Amino acid sequence: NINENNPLLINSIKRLLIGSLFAGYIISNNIPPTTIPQMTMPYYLKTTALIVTIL
Amino acid sequence: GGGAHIEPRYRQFPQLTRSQVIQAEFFSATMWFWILWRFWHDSDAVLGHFPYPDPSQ
Amino acid sequence: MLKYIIPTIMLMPLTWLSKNNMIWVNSTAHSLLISFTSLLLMNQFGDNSLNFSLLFFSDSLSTPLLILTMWLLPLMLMASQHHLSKENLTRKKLFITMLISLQLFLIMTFTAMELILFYILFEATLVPTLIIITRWGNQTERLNAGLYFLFYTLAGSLPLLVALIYIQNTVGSLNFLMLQYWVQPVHNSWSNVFMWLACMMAFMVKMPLYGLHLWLPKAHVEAPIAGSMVLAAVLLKLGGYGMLRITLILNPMTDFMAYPFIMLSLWGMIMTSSICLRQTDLKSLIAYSSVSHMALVIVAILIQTPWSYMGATALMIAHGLTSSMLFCLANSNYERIHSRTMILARGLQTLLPLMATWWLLASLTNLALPPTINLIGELFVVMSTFSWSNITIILMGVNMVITALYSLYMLIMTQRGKYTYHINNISPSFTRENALMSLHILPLLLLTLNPKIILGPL
Amino acid sequence: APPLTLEGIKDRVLYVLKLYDKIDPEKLSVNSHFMKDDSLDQVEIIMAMEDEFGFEIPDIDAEKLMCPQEIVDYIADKKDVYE
Amino acid sequence: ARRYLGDASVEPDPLRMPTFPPDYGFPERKEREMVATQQEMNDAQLVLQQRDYCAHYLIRFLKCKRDSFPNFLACKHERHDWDYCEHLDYVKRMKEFERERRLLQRK
Amino acid sequence: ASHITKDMLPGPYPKTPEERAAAAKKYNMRVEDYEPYPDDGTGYGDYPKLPDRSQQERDPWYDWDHPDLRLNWGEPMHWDLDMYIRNRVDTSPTPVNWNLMCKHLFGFVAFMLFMFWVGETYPAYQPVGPKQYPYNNLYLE
Amino acid sequence: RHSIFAFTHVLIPVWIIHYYLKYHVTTKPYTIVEKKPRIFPGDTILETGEV
Amino acid sequence: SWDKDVYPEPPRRTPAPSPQTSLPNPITYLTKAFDLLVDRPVTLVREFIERQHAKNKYYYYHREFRRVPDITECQEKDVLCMFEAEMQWRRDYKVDQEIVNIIQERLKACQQREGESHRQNCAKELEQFTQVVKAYQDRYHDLGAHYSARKCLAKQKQRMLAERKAAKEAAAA
Amino acid sequence: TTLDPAEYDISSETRKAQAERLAIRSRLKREYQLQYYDPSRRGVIEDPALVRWTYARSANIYPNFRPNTKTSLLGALFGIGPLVFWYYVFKTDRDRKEKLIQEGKLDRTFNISY
Amino acid sequence: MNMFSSLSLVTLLLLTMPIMMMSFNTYKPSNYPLYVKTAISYAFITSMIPTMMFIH
Repeated sequence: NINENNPLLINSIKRLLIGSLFAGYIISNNIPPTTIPQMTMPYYLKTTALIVTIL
Repeated sequence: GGGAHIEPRYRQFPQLTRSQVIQAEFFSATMWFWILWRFWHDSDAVLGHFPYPDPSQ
Repeated sequence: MLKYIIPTIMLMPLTWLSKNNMIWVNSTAHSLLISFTSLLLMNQFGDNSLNFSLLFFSDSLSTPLLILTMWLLPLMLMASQHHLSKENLTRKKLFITMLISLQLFLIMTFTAMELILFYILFEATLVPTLIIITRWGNQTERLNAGLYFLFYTLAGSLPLLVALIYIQNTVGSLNFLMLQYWVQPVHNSWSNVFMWLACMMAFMVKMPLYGLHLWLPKAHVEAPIAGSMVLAAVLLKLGGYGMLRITLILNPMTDFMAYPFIMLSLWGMIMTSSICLRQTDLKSLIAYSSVSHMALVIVAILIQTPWSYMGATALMIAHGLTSSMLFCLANSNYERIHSRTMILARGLQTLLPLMATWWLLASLTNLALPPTINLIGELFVVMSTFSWSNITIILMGVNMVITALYSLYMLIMTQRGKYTYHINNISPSFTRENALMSLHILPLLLLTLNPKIILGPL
Repeated sequence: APPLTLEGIKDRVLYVLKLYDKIDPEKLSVNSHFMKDDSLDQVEIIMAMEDEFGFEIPDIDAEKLMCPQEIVDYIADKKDVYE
Repeated sequence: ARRYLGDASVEPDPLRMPTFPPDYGFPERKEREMVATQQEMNDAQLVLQQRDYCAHYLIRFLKCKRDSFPNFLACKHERHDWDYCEHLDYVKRMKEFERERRLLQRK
Repeated sequence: ASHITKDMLPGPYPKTPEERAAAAKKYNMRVEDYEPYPDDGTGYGDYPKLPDRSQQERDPWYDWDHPDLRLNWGEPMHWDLDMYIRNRVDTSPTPVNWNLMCKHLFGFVAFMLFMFWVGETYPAYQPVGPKQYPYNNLYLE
Repeated sequence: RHSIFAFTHVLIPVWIIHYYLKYHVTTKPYTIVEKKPRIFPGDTILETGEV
Repeated sequence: SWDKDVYPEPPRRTPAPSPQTSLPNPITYLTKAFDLLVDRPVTLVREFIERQHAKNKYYYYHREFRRVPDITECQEKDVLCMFEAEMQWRRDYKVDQEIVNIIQERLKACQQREGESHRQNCAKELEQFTQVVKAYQDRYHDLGAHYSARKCLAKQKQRMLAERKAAKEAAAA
Repeated sequence: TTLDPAEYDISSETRKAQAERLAIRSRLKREYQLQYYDPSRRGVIEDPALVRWTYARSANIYPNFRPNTKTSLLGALFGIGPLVFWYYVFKTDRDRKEKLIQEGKLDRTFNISY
Repeated sequence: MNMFSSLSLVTLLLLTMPIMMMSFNTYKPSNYPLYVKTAISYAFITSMIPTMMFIH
């Protein structure tokens, strides 16, 4: 007895994912800075936590 | 009770309304439009690096 | 009180003088008219002090305390009409007059101007309350509880006459608390220890301790008809304020022996809260709650130094409205189920949805929701005894945690299913059941708007 | 939101007679009494409705389930069927 | 570099500084690299952990952020230049442990 | 107004067979494993004949329990053993006593000794001697 | 309309609470306590400039 | 209103926004419309009361007291002279409470003004406020005689300890 | 922990005449439902299992009681025990704090409150 | 500058209006999940305004 046709729910999901994907990319795009970044991420020490997600 | 918009089934794969699938299709693309700014233009480390900082002499 | 006792004594030749069943609507009608006269001439300013007229009134200047004394008589007559209407009219009117007579001594009390008029008024009670326990109560084992209601308060209060006349013949005269300017100090002796002992121990008979308090879950357990004088017994327990009058002066400097009154009221504080999570009685359920955070105020007084008199002024009226309101909840749900045992009340919340809001906000005054009159004073008890030492927050904080369970232990008992029984208990909460259930939080949160009047000197 | 009537169970109890390959679709429809067709013929005959219906099948449901329409009888009392 | 002597005023929160606080500083090359200004370090609201090197370029990098109000990026090459001022400063400080393994051992 | 065997009495050996069940039917005919012998140990202020404790216990747990209501909600007639601790308590699961959680909390008890160590990123360990050289030794020049 | 269902909702309590702030600063000695300028150059609001 | 010497602050010093870009900004559309939708229902009605409130005036007067005795009068067991001295001393204490509240928000004037520096500046309020509250609990706070209010019978006798044991029993100051 | 709980045992044929212990309760259950089903009751059931519960728990424990054993005098190790101990904590307290308050100072100078 | 936080106090006031209309004082033909959703719907742009003044 599946059912997915209610525009009340369609209004909710469409409003979130438009704001969801642009969440970290608009707010942090315009912000006064507060601290100093790292700016050094060496060999064998930089992005391997992404590889941890791959396995 | 009141409405028969979506039919009951007995595992015959009751079909969809064929209008939700358009909006399903659209937001599978604009999320992969956002594969543009993943590399273009954005790198893993726009910093520069150190030459194993030896030359103290 | 210029003329406050004067109009209310004229209410007494009006009960048996009146007609038939008109006596309820007439007695409530006159009674609320005095309540404005209480508000009007009082609440004046205010800077040390308002000596009122003469040798019979000091106007309750430092602590008002007297507005709460006058709500209850136009509040219990609507409550006592639940199960009283089965007797002769001349016998029912006597039960009306004795409760009105209870207020008149307490109207002169709490102001009292003196100390030799204090003790005769401090003992002017216990005569009408005892008769209420004897006739028109509940089932048996009344009479021993009437004897335990005596023989403690009278046992401890008799050395006050040993104490006070020993002060009256020694240094000046105790007619005036304001002629107490010259006060000699009191050194450590073997005679002066007993002088402080008799000065204090009688006040521990009324506001209880971990000792000597077995009588307190007798009068509240074996109680009159439906919480009738039980509401008055709330003010009877909190009305032991006179330690604020006396020990503010008149051996203040004996604090070397304060410690066994600090400690006994502190481990007994955390204990008597948990002494009722396995109790099987509703009227005993609020009774042991009424021991714990009433025992909170005692360490606020023997520890001196205000930021402790601030909250202790408000903590007397804290449960004084709350436990009076909880007894109104317990006086209800008994005319419909004729046993007070809490376990039989499974399957509530569905038959009475209207009073179910009143269960919520009442028990929300024990968690107490910090913008109220309850957690505005308990923060000042924190503010005092933490300056004493750093350990005192531990046992006092768990008291705020045990009654968190102990209050919601009652609320969840209302929610059950299919109720098994009850072709009786039909009545969907009539007008008397909910209008009387009002007028408790309705002044309480009202006082939380500008809580300036609820403050001592201090 | 979808309701239910008497005709749905009159399909399924008759259908599982033919679904189980041990029982041919030539028996009686509603009253076969199951003795003409100890364990695995009072439990396995309702182990399929453990898969489809599956409301845990209590202990008293075994001794009633001989009469195959008396199977169907109390479900309408449990499932609160129409009228 | 900094820290000669005598902080005269009684100002705590050490913003009353000798010249400017480094990370550790200096140590070798250069032994004195000074800093920037201090009359505007307190006048313009610039918080602590920002009185380090490459400061006057950062005070100008923060100018065009307000001076371009409906903007997403003022000058993206300038952030790569303040970072190049930062990263070359850091690699200059990364020559400590190569010196510390070398100069501190016996010779 | 029920006076005949209104409560328990000074038991438990005042002809204990005539206790259950002349009244207070905790046992049927004094052999039901619930005859009023179970006065724990008396002398104290425990229960006397007491239609009370050490009867089969540790849960009324709201079971399937269809022959009456009979579990905890719906009033079986007279089977009182103990109460006021059981509206929130249960029976035994599949595992058993083994306190492995203290051994599970012992996983950081090895690394509690690691809390004494330091966490500098660069360089690597080389833990053989004082050649690591942490702090400042010499001056500028 | 979208004429008074929102106008009773939002458009009426605007004027009341702004009157409660304009009649507040002249009475209370601590009004709004807005912070410093945070200005790196010197500008036309002052008379001097900065490099 | 009040007096500005009681509540000082430095002048406001608000700079220019410096747009510098030809891009459309929304701040030139907000302040140019919302100002008139507030000034019409507020300021004119504020003016309408302003003529109406000036219809009649009502007076309320200052209360200045009379202080003839100060401390040492009178003899021990008396009542009359030792009642006005209580009215002296106690009203000489509730004044001394809210004097501190002026100096307390004087600190709060500095802290929510600078914010960024906020410690190494303003040059007074970490000192002067601690030159008041430090000179407060001595001899003006009956520690812990504040319960019985110490009315002229212990507030002088801390100051007896502040002259007998203090400044002479330093051996030998 | 609490418990095993021994949900299985042996039978066949231990105590063949032990059955019909439900005959005790089904007679009461027949006495229950006959009391439960009636055209006019309008009230609760008496239910004497709860009558014999609280009154033999709240009361009738002190007539049961005697101090003929020291495990009834065992409450001395729980009531007065820690009550001395808190004072044994607190008497060591408030005086060590006082000596540092009398001799020497440690407080801040802006401690008006308190 | 006064309207920096004044719109916040308007945002901190209109939440009470579905509560003030719970007292059956000429209440709306019920539609209460709809009426609450409308009551939230206008506060968001009111909340959006002073965020722009803060970042300047």
